[PDB]
Amino acid sequence: ATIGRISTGSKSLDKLLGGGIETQAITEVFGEFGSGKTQLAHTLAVMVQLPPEEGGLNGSVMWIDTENTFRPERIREIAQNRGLDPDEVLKHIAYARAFNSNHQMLLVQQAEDMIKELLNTDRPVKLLIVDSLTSHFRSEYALAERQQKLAKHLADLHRLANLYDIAVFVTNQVQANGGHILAHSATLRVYLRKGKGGKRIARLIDGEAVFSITEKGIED
Repeated sequence: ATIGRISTGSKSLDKLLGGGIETQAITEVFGEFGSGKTQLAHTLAVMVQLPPEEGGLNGSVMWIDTENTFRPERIREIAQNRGLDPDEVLKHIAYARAFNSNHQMLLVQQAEDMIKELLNTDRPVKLLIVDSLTSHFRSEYALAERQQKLAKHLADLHRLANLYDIAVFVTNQVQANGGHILAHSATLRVYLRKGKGGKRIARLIDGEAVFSITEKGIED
């Protein structure tokens, strides 16, 4: 399949990303608590449902939450302000909460079943969000076992991205008092941070985009 792109909702961030986040790729966004990673996730879950002319892929969404931070009311607001029917947008986001890291792994296997079911339809899965990817692994394991467990989990996610032409979008909290970037395992690493005046700044790791969090999700 060709490489699809999902607009982030910000023209600035889209330019930095070459058009948006890619299918057949894992995009890892990392940064401090409060930097806007989950807002980017919420916005992408709407944007992917737009037609390609507006930067979407007419796609369905699967969301794996580890911290109870998915907000249907926020999806509704973004959808309404992006010109979509919010009820339809929410109907096309399959939501699951991971109880622990082992359940998180099983949820990725279950995601494959729904990806297969929708593969030949007009609303195939095009976006799999894992927010937060690392939190359970950090709480449950010391570093050595944590690295081995993370490696298999990321291998599973890569495989889904390539085999089924999906964008995998993962968030990762890293700040002075804890957290660690997923090393070299993502396809693409994006560093997000707060700037003056409520702005958010993104940079590719291994120019900078600037955007705001608004009723449209994020935008320039």
